[PDB]
Amino acid sequence: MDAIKKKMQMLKLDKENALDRAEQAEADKKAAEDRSKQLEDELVSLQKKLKGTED
Amino acid sequence: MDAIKKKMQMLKLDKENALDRAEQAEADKKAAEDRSKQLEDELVSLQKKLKGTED
Amino acid sequence: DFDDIHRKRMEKDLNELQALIEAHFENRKKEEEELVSLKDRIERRRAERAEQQRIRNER
Repeated sequence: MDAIKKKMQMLKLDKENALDRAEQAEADKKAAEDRSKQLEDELVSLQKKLKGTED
Repeated sequence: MDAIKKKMQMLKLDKENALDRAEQAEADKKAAEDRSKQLEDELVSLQKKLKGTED
Repeated sequence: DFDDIHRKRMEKDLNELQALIEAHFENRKKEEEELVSLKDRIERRRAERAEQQRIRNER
C-alpha cells in the first residue's frame, strides 16, 4: 500500500527528532551545571579574599 | 485492519514520550543556564565590590 | 520505572495484538482457500450443467 509507509516513516522520524533534541538539551544542561559549580567555587574564594581585604 | 492499528498506536506512544522528554529537557536547559548566568552576574558584582574595597 | 512497566505492558499488548492479527490472517486465509475451492467446484458445476444442458438441447 501507500499510507502505511509514509505515516510510519514520519512517526519514526518524529520520535528520532525528539530523542536527539532531548540529548542535545541534556548535554548542554550538564555542561552548564558544571560551569555553574565552577562559578560557585570561585565565588566563595572571591568572598574570602574580599573579607580579608575588608579586615 | 487489526494489527496495523495497534502498531500505529505503539508508534504514537513512542512519539508522545519522546516529544515530552525533549520538551522537558529543553525546559531544564533553559532553567539551568539562567541559574548559571545569574550566578556569573553575582560574581561580577562581587568583583566590583572588591574593587571598591581595594580603592 | 513506571515508564518501564508501561513499556513492557504496551509491548506485550503489541505482541498479543500482532499475534491475533496473524491469527485472523490465517483464519480468513483458510476461509479464502475454502471459498476458492468453492468457486472451483462451482465452475465444475457450471461446466457439467453446460454439457448436460447442451446434450438435452441436442436431443
